[PDB]
Amino acid sequence: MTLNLCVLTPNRSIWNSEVKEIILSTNSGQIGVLPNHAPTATAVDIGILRIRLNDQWLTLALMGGFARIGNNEITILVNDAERGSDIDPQEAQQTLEIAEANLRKAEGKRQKIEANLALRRARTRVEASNT
Amino acid sequence: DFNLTLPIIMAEFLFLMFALDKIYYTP
Amino acid sequence: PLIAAASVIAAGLAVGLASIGPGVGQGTAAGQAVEGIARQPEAEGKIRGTLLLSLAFMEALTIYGLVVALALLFANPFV
Amino acid sequence: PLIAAASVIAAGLAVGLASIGPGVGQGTAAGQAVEGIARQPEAEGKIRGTLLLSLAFMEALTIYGLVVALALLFANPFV
Amino acid sequence: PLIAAASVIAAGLAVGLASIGPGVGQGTAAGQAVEGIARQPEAEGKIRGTLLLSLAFMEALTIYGLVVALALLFANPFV
Amino acid sequence: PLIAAASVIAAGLAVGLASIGPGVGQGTAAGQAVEGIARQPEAEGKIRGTLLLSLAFMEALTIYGLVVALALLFANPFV
Amino acid sequence: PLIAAASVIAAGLAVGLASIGPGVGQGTAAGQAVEGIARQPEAEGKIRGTLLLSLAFMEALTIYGLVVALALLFANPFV
Amino acid sequence: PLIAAASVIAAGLAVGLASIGPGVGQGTAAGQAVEGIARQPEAEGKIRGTLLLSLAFMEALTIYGLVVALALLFANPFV
Amino acid sequence: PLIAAASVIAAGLAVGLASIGPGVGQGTAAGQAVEGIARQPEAEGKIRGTLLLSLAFMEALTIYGLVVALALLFANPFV
Amino acid sequence: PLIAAASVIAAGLAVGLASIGPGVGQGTAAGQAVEGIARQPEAEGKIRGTLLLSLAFMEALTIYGLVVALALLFANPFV
Amino acid sequence: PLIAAASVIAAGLAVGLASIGPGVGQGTAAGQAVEGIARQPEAEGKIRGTLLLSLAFMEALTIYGLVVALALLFANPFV
Amino acid sequence: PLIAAASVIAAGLAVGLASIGPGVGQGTAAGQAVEGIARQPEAEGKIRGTLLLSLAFMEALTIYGLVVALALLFANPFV
Amino acid sequence: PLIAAASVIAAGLAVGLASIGPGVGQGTAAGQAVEGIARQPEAEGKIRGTLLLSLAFMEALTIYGLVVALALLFANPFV
Amino acid sequence: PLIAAASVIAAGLAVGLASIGPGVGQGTAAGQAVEGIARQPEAEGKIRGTLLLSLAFMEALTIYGLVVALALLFANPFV
Amino acid sequence: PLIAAASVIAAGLAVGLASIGPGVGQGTAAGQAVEGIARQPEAEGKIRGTLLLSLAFMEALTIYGLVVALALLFANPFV
Amino acid sequence: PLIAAASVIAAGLAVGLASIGPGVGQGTAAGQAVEGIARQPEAEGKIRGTLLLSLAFMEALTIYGLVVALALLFANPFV
Amino acid sequence: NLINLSVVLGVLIFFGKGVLSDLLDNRKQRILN
Amino acid sequence: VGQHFYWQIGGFQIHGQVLITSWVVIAILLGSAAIAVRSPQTIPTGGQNFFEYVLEFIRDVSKTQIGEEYRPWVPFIGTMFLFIFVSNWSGALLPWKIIQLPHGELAAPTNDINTTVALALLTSVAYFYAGLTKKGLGYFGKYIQPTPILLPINILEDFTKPLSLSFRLFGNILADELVVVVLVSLVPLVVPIPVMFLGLFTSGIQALIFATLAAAYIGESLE
Repeated sequence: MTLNLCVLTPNRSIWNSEVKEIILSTNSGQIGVLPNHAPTATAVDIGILRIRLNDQWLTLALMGGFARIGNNEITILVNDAERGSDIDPQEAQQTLEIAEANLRKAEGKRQKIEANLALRRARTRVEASNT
Repeated sequence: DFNLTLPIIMAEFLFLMFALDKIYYTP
Repeated sequence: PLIAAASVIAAGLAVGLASIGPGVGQGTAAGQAVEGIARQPEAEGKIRGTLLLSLAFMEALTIYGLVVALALLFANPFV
Repeated sequence: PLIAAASVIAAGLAVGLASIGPGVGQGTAAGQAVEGIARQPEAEGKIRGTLLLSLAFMEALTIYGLVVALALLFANPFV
Repeated sequence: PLIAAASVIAAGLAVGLASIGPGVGQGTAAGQAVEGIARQPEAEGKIRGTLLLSLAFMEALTIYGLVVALALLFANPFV
Repeated sequence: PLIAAASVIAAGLAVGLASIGPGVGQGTAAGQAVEGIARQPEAEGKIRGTLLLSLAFMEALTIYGLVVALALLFANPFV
Repeated sequence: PLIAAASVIAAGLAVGLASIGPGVGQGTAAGQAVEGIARQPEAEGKIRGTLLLSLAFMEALTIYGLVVALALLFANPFV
Repeated sequence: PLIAAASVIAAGLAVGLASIGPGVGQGTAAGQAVEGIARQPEAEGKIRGTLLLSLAFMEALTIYGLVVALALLFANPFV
Repeated sequence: PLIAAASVIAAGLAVGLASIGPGVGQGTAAGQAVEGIARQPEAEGKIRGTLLLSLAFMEALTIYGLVVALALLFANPFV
Repeated sequence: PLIAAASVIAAGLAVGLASIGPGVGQGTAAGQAVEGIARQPEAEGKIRGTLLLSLAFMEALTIYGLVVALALLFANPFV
Repeated sequence: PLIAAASVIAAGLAVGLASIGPGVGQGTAAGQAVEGIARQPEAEGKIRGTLLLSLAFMEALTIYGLVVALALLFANPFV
Repeated sequence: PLIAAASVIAAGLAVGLASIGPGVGQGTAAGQAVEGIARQPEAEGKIRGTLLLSLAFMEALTIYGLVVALALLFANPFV
Repeated sequence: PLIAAASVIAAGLAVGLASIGPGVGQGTAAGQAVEGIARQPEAEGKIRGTLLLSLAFMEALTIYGLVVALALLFANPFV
Repeated sequence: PLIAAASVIAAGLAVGLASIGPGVGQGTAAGQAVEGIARQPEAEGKIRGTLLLSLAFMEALTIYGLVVALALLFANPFV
Repeated sequence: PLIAAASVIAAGLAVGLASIGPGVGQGTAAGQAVEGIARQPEAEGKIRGTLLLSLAFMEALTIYGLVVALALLFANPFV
Repeated sequence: PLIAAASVIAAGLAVGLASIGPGVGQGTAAGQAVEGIARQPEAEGKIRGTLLLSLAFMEALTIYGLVVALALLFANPFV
Repeated sequence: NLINLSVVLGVLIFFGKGVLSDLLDNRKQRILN
Repeated sequence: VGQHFYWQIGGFQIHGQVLITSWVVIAILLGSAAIAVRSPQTIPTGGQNFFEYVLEFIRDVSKTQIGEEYRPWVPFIGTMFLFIFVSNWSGALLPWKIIQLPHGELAAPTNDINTTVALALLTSVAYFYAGLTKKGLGYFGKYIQPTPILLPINILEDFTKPLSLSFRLFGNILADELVVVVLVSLVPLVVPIPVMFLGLFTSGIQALIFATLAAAYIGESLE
């Protein structure tokens, strides 16, 4: 009932099993991917991939990347992913807090990009504390 | 045309409100 | 006399100006709906149901115009 | 006389010019709504509810125009 | 007399202004539908069915206008 | 006489030309709002509240036009 | 007399205003359909069938207008 | 006489032509504002405040038109 | 008399308003078709065949208008 | 007489045609301004100041039209 | 008399309204065709042949209008 | 007499048709200027100066129209 | 008499309505052609030849209109 | 008499129809110019000079229209 | 008499309706040509030559209209 | 008499309808030219020269219209 | 009104039973699980 | 056709049409409500499933719209929604043609303007009552917070929104009534079947939309 997905990481080739719904979030916004979807190129961003096993809404925090998505061939070139809640949930809330700790500085325009990536990385990291 | 049918309908509707509350909505 | 003639002209203008814009609307709806249904082959039934409801709203506006025209034509209260 | 004829012409122009733009609006709404509902198959119920509320607002404007036309036609205070 | 002439002018204006916008709508529908059906060669049957239903709605609005014109022309209740 | 007839024509033109543009506006609002609410399934309640406030502003303009038409129709200060 | 002259003017305005918009619609349909058929060289037969059905709907609206014009011209019920 | 009738026609044309464009404007504003508020769920309060100020400007223009119409209707300095 | 003059004016308005929109349509069709045929140099024959069929439909609508004009001009049933 | 009636018609046409386009302009301004302010949450104060200045320019044009209408209505130099 | 004058006015309106839209169409065709021929420098001959055929169809519609105008002008069957 | 009435109608048409297009222009200017100023938060002062100069040019055209209207109204050289 | 005056009005309307649309068409053609010729600096000669042929077709339609106007003006068969 | 009244109506129509389109043009110019000047903060002086020259051309066309209106108003060669 | 007056009105309508569309065309041509010449700084001479040829075609259509107007004005064959 | 009045109305309509479209054209030209000159800061002199030549062509069309208006106003060959 | 009301009532009763079956199946799945 | 009144003269003028329609509709609604809920189980029995699903959808639309304190106006909103739903269903599903009313005609409750105006005044005064209960008694939401010129504009818009809802309801009811009347008056009653189906769908949609609009005005009162 599903598509060949390739959750591809720099050093990793995270699971090649296959599931129903793909609600990857781009810079524009989310889009729901299901079987026989039209072949699309999407710049998936720091939001969260929620995965529908067809039994379970399991939910993967991905750090970023790209998704070349086609006819049951779909390929997501992730920057970094953690399958489900691979991080610890209380530690997920704690990572939100400790990247809150280092977002408190401000360096011009210059390292505000680092501040943004820290805060949004924690903001997708807090997902596995949520569910 | 705005006759007394307005107050008649409002009075009949408040009874239906309280009657739904008493009969089905609370039970 | 002139009253029934002007009522007929009223019904004709009403029917034409009502059918003009709603056709264009329903067509734009159908085009983007078909593009979306081609983009995703999954929810075609619910998409067709929602499109049927919206086309029913547009055709209901068109039928209100056509009913005003038929009331002017067949049994007009003025003439 | 001429008064009821002009009231009929008024009702016809009102109905046509009211139904013209709202059909195009509701169609653009339906097209982009169906494109969005195809993009995301999750919130179709709430999307259909919001679209029904907005189409109800547009059809309420159209029904206000049709009611002004019917008041001019059936029981006009002038003629 | 002048009443049948004005009813004929009404039917002509109704038919023209009804056929104008719906043709443009159905054409935009057909263009985006053909672009989508070329993008995905799978659901052409259901896409053609939905497009036929929507074109039937547009042609039903056009046929309502043409029927009002034919009622004004052949057997008019005024003249 | 002619004064009440012209007031009726005024009310009809007012109602039609008021309902024309606001329907198209509310439809464009609804289409882009539904596209956005499909893009993000989170803030649908606040989005629906803001859309209801804006549609209330548009329907308030339309109701001001309809109220001017009803004041011209039912109890006109001129006729 | 003046009645047949006004019926002829009605038929002319009907034919022109009917043929105007449908030509533009069918052209937009043909342009996007040819762009799609060039994008995908596979489903040209089904695409041509759907385009023929839609162009048949548009030409059916145009033929309804032309038939109303021919009924006004050749054997008019008024004159 | 004719003066109050023409003042009524003036008020009707003023109200309709004032309400036409501002509805479309406020709708385009609402659509892009809702798309933006869906894109960013953070500054919804300040966005709603700025949108309320701009919709207040548009409704102030519409209310200036409606006030000119009410001044022509109720207590006209000419008639 | 005036009847043949009005029939001539009818034929002129019919021919002009028929040729206006179809030219724009066929031009948009040709532009996007040539852009597509430049994008893909493979299916130029089938693309030219489909474009010829669609341009034949548009020119058939234009020829129906021109034939109504020639029937009004040369051998009119009214005058 | 007819002079004050034509001055009233002038003021009505002036007010309507002045309020039409500026509402659409201010709405397009507000929509793109809100989209930008959502894109960047930093310079909302200066953006609101510039938008207030531009909306003040548009409302100043609208107020010039409304002031010409009020000068025609209340104390006209002609009548 | 008045018949030849009205036939001349018919021919003028026919020629102008026929030449209006087809020029815009052929221009849009030429613009997108030149953009495509610049995008691909390979099939310029077949592209020019197809563009010549389509411009011949548009100029054939324009020549049908001009021929109806010349038939009204030089040797009119009415006058 | 009729001369001052026609001069008043001239001033009203001048003021309305002058204020119509310039409002839309200044609004498009303001919208794209605010989008740009949100895109770059650096040169807001020079951008506001250039926008003020251009809005001054548009309001100068509008003030030329309003001054022609005031010259027709208050102290007309004809009447 | 009135016949030559109406023929002159016919020629003027023909020339204006013929020159209107073809100028816009040739301009759109020139704009996209210059954009393409800037995109590719290779086939400027063949592009200029094809653009000259298409502009010759548009100017031939315009010259047909101007020739009908000159035939109405200088040596009219009616007057 | 009627000659000075028609000259005043001419000046009013000239001023309004001249100020309409040029305002929209200068606004589109200003919007895209401000977007570009925000995209590149380097050549703002030369960009402002070129924009001032083009706005001077547009305001020169508007001033030619206003000067024709003032010549019709103040010292008309006819009346 | 009335013949020279109608010929003058013909020349005025011809000149205005001819200059309207060609200005917009040449402007769109110039805008896209300048965008292309900025995109590629190489073939500015040949691009300027082709743009000059196309602007010469548009100004030749405009000069044909202006020459018809001057022939109607200075030495008219009718009056 | 009426001849000079109609010539004045002709000159006014000519000037307004000539200045309308060319302002919009020159504005679109200026906007895209400024966007391009911001995109590339190199060829500003040649770009300004080409833009000055094209704006000179547009202002030459506008000056031809203004010269026809001044010839109708100051020293008319009819009156 | 009678014939159209009867046709609409038949189709509505059939489809309303078909939809209330799904709603009651959802509620039954909830309580059962 | 004839939509004025019947002179059941007491005190002043009265319209018997909406009186009879409102009595019949409220009686049918309360009688359907009390009969299957006289002994309801925790499992969704015969009428219990329909009544519980109605209460569930109403509670969903109310808890989504108003915010937190959606419980206190839940019977009021459900009364408005079910009253409009039953009136729009029964005015079309009930035959009034074989039986003849002498003085005027009588089909549906909201056909008179007074019914819609009374429901609108009920909703508007309930919104103002919630604004007085929640916000300060000195100045409610008519206070001009953003700029000092919006006080009478906000007051006029607040006065207009009730009449807007009443006009929407009256427009829908009269649209369905005129559609059925003219379609039956055209020719024999076999032609108008698809338009009647569309009218029934529009009746259900208008019921849900009236529920949502009442909840929207209630959330405005919550603001």
